[PDB]
Amino acid sequence: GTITSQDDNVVVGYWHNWCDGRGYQGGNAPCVELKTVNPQYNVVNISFMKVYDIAEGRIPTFKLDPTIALSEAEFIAQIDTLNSQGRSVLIALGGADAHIELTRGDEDALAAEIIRLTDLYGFDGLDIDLEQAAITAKDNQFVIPAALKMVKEHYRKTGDNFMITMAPEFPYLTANGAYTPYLTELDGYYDFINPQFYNQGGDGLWIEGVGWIAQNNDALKEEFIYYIADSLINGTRNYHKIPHDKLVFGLPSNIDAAATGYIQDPQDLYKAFDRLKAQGQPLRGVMTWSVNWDMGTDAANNSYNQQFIKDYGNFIHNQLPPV
Ligand SMILES: [Ca+2]
Ligand code: NA
Repeated sequence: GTITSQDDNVVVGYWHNWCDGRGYQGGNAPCVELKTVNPQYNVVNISFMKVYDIAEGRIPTFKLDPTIALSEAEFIAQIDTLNSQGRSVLIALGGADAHIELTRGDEDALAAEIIRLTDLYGFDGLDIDLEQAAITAKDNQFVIPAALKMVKEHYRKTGDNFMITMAPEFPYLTANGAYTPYLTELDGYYDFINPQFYNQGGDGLWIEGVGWIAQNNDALKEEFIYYIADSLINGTRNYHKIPHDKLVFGLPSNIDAAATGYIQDPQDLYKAFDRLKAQGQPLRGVMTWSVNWDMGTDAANNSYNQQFIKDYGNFIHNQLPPV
């Protein structure tokens, strides 16, 4: 269809193209139809575009998992509903064991497949979410940016903003870290970055007056959020700069969705976000792995009962728009 783009604040949630994933604390994440996803997720990321079978070759694609029991046509129409509600639906390129190892030249074909998928299913953009091994694999750092420049240009002809987002793990965002080529090559092209502030154990940063602030330290959660974001939006403390109106804070829905990084007390985030707002640099929103985890069960089959979006949806949607 057309591109449904986002000009305001966002709550981003990832969508599993599989059923009954097992959690880090023994819980379960079911497959769900798009239509069931909470409306306050105004960007939903279909996970994942990848290589399904090497017989098909090196270029990744998307195949709707049949175990979900949703026809390709129904799926397409659910996308159309989300668009009529003004919500976006992106394709997330990558994930674990995606086998994305592209060679120079591949960008033509990759641009072409992204466009095809976009016209077929009515996606509005694409999220780069490479696994660790894919970040610096073969020519990925050249090919993927180059393809997406061509996709962005294609949709400009007809006045559309094909969204481009990224979900780097945060330690790769140091100055001249492994993700810097993706950022630099696509500066001017990307809508916003939603880094993963989870699954990195005791990585973090040092702050004079406070000390060592780790991503897995609940006692210091308020400071972690504030200082890491402050560092990114200002380009200080040896972090590569991401403007504040283009930074989205990525988090786990609950303790089953990631091993570390879950926020026990939402007030830590609320406060940090107000320090950032009051210094004249409000963030663009939050992100979560994942909607399926927000709608899932712990290891005794109690429902997580949409706790993440309960904690953050109104907070974020009732903030003033970005400039
Ligand atoms: Ca922390
Ligand atoms: Na669309």
